[PDB]
Amino acid sequence: AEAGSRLLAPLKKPLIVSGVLQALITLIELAPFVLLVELARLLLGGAEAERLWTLGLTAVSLIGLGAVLAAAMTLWLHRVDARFAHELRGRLLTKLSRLPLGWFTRRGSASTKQLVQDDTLALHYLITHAIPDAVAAVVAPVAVLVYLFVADWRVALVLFIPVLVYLVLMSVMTIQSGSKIAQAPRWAERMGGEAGAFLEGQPVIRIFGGAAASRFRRRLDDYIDFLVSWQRPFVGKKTLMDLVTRPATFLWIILVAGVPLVVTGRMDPVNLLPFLLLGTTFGARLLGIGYGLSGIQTGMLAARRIQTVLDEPELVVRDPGTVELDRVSFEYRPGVPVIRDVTLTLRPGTVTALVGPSGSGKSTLAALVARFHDVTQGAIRVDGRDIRTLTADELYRRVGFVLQDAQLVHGSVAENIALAEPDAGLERIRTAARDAQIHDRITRMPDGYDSVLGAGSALSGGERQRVTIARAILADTPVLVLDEATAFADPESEYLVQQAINRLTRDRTVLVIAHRLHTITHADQIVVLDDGRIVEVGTHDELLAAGGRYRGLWDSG
Amino acid sequence: IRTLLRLVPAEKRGAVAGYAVLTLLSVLLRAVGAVLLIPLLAALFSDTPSDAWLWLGWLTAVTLAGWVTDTNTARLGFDLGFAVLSRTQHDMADRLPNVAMSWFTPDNTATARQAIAATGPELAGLVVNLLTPLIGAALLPAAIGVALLFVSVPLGLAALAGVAVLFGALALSGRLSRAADKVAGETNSAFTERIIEFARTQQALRAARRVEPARSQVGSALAAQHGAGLRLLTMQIPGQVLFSLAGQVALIGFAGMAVWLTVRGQLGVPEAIALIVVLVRYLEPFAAIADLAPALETTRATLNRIQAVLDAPTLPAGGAAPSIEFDDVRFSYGDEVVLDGVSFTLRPGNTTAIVGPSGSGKTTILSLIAGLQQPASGRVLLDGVDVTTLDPEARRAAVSVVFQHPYLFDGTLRDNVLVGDPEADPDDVTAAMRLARVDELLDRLPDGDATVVGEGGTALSGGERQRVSIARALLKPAPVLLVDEATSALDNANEAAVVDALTADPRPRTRVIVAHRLASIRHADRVLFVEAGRVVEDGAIDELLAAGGRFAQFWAQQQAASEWAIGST
Ligand SMILES: Nc1ncnc2c1ncn2[C@@H]1O[C@H](COP(=O)(O)OP(=O)(O)O)[C@@H](O)[C@H]1O
Ligand SMILES: Nc1ncnc2c1ncn2[C@@H]1O[C@H](COP(=O)(O)OP(=O)(O)O)[C@@H](O)[C@H]1O
Repeated sequence: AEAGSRLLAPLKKPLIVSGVLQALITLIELAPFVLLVELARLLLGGAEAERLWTLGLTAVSLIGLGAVLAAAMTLWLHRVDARFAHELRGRLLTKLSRLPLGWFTRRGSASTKQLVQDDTLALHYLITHAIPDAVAAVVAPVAVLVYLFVADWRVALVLFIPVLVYLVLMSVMTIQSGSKIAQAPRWAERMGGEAGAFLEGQPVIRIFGGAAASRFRRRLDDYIDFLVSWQRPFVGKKTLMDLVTRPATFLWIILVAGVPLVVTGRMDPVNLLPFLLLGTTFGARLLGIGYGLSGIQTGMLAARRIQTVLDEPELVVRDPGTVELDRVSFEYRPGVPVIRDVTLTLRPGTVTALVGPSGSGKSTLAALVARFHDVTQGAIRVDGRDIRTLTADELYRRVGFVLQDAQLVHGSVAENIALAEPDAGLERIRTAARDAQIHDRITRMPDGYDSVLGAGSALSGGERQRVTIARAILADTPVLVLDEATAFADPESEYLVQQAINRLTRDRTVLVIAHRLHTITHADQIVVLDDGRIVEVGTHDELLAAGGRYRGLWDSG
Repeated sequence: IRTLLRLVPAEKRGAVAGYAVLTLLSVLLRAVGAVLLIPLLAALFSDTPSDAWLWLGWLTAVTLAGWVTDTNTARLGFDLGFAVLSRTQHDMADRLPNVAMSWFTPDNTATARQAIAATGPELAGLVVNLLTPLIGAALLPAAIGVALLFVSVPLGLAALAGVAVLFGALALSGRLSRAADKVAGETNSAFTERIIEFARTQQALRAARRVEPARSQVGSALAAQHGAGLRLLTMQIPGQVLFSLAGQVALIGFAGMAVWLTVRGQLGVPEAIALIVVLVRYLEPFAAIADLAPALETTRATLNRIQAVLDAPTLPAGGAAPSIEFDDVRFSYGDEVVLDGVSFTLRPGNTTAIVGPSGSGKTTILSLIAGLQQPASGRVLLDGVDVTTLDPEARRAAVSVVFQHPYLFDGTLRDNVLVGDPEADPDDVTAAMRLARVDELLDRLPDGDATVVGEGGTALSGGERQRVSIARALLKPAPVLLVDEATSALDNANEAAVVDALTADPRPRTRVIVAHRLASIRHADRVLFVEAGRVVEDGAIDELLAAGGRFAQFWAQQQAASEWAIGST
């Protein structure tokens, strides 16, 4: 892969050294099974006690060395992992402050939580666990096979009989059920979705039942029948595969292969001891290679997932409150326009609304004013300057937006209004709060304006939205972007949110996403989007007199 | 583990007993097949190799029995895996409809989804892959110890005593490795909490021109905290290294004692070699178990999930307008009283409303009369018949609901609405169609009622989906009808359909509503204002509105909010 290799560039050398040291340790831990062979050789030769003392002390030195290295290498690999994961976390930190804002708005992809928290830990287990375990599991069986071949190739070659049978049966099984294995993960996902619908749609099944209750049971029975029809016709295959790998069958095969050789005098008897020591577990070690390679693959998945985040494009910068939009067209993904060739212009201090039930990129069109994404074609200009050329120090003091799902920063509520202007005084913050009609709840909160806020807080959605409106009031941005969904987001707070929005919009240029048709009568220019493009434009009264799509939609409402 | 036994079907007891017997027989035809090496290699390396044939004969004559009994254990394992998969899947799918809805905290729902979905291949290969190797590699050391205690008693006692040492080393190694993984996860998650704090608050920072100071602060914090990640290596150091070192230390100890006995004259050289071979075989199953650990861990997780869903609390059990009564009913979810001091006695065939702040416990009332959750305290009755004591199949024809989330099971409009009473004639379907006003969408929809209106079939807006729900609830012959509140102002025809449901209902049945906006608070007979689960008000519509109570202020606020237009006051 290119992404995983690109991410793990600086760890090319430490991983190679860790692999070499794991190979060394694994070869050391298969040394005493050679020293026992030499011990048997000496006993057959009748060597003196001092030579056996030498061998028995070498077999303690080696198993001390292989336990000192395997804690004095995976102690070094741990701090190497720390020194790389720190430079990856501190790199993703810089990348978060340069991605387009709409990337953070979830496109249905992996969450912000998982895509860093789970993947950095999986990369930790790639570096410190998966690669060392994998090189150990790859170098153990090959070293064993080479040892058994150099000891006695004639007995070692017989070990391929169970291996050949196992591979032949696996090949016979996989080809005989190609359609089933192709269908298997898709069926798993389908029944996962069915379980999701059953669980989420529980009350209808509980209170109405009928078709809904029996649909899950029928689909589950179909899944179980699929599994049974797939696995049940291969019992004779699978059990025969399981037998030939076992240590007992290897033991019997080795003995039946060597005892005729030994008794006939065709091989020195002590050459059979390595096979009894190691070759009896040869089968159950090859079965462990797959687990290690699976661990490596699972780690590389997280490596690629973090790498893709670091490779997305950045928010580039090039080069009285008037807003100008000229022939803008935007696509979330290529070949899928959502806005196409629209055109608009807003006078200073005016208001504009986008209406339509089909969407037609109304939220997308509003978000493109604050450049949540760059327009694929056309341009947007604020006070004559193209928005591409305004850095965040100027852009978002020119354009202070408030969309749905306002996000609250951790800290004092007085600070939480003053992110756009931390130098604001207490009286200024209080006036902004009362303009936003949020002073009441803050006074109700136990510590007043000193009270802390954050992810864990008692403020509701409407209260947080009014807090964000107060923040935007302190920002003092002439151009704005707004979503009317914040109006009816909380019906209880709809009055206060309405007053706050009216206060914010009064002296400032605003562009609005409009859903409810009855909430826009005095706006200076109502707009309607359908088929991802402009269809009609005009005021509320003029559009009603025209008898166009707006009139039909209002009559429907 | 007890649960793995409890998952067995009751019919296969004569299969599980045979499995256990043939598993012990498999163990005692390879454990004896291992100890039989001693007569074999004690002749192979000795002055008389030709004696090997006899003991080789009785080694192959037990390996063949091992093959046959292993096949009969494995085929029986396939059968038991299939018949425990089917049994537990059906037991779960039967349990879940009867599970109380208080259980579906969304970690519980996530685990239930995992148990239902991901456990297909795994349960089919539980005994075949996990348990048979586990038992066959666990009993073999003790079996060899016993068979080498009856023969050559000074050594089998040492082997059986050292089984404790080796299993203790394995258990300690696994425990320390698991704790090491836990600590590594904790430390990694602690370091990067600031990055998630950044990502969540990215919009509010970037629009505030504060993104670079916050980025610098988080970078400084990460650099400051980075240096303290080394000191807690004390538990990963004795990881797999502990088990490997203990195994090889035991190996060399037994080999050294064998050589010491050889020099001391209590054993011959071929016997001392075959003893070493058997004392290597005595260790191999421990390595097999150690290799087998991760499968056991994952299966322990899945069995924990299946146990959790299986033992979830389940409801007990056992045509005019009924009378609905709450006898001082209370209910609690999470760590709060979602229903406090709830009691009433609805006169039959009336229209009633419920109002209050969202999250106050309003829909939970409908859940209680619906029978979705048993009452923690008090009694819930239908014509005096307690819903818990109602018969199971009869309870499903006692109530109807229109939910705040208009759930649709991915059928057509006709198919979705027909839920509740599939036997209704087409004219009744048309009448409910007219009453719910969804026919107005059939003027918009391409294929009429036959159009699929699933989540992927049609992007049906919340008001329109709720209208379909009104049609569905109106169709069935429920003696009790219930309605919830998700009527967004985008669809005023939805409010009109709700109004017709209150007023133009043909059938006689008690009607209860839960309402926020004006159209759904108008024509009821009484209101139960809810606040934090406590019914703070109870009275007529006019009585509460004219008295200037909480409901009056709520109605005034809603009406004033609905009257606003953008661009001026
Ligand atoms: N989270 C998202 N994932 C994928 N596509 C999206 C997402 N949000 C918007 N879109 C795209 O925008 C479209 C419609 O415009 P949108 O602004 O979503 O309308 P609305 O404002 O009514 O939701 C669709 O064509 C869709 O491809
Ligand atoms: N399955 C559930 N998961 C989480 N919370 C629940 C669940 N069921 C009920 N609740 C709790 O019940 C309260 C909502 O009850 P209620 O007011 O009747 O519904 P709504 O808020 O939609 O009107 C919430 O505070 C919520 O925490």
